[PDB]
Amino acid sequence: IASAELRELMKAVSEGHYETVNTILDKDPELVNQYAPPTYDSPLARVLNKKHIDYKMLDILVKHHVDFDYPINYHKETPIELACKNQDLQLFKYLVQHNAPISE
Amino acid sequence: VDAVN
Repeated sequence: IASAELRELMKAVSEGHYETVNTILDKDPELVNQYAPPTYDSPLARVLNKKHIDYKMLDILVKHHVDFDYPINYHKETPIELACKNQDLQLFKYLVQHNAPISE
Repeated sequence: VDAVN
């Protein structure tokens, strides 16, 4: 399994604990982009996994230097690939405005 | 990046 610290962060993200997540990432910034193949579970995956995305939580991850270049689910989809699969222009636009890469 | 597991 992943570290207790990463599991603690991911739980706080899933639970919508904005202030706790902010504090964890202030104190332990290197957690922000840690992902676990083959599920690709990660702080970001906990946000993007949801049919209705919590953009406050996504903004918090962005403030703490989350990136959008690694896969975010067990399909090995990047954030942009997920947006494409879901035909979600809201997510597409957010990702583009945050320099997310687009695969070929 | 890939987490230490």
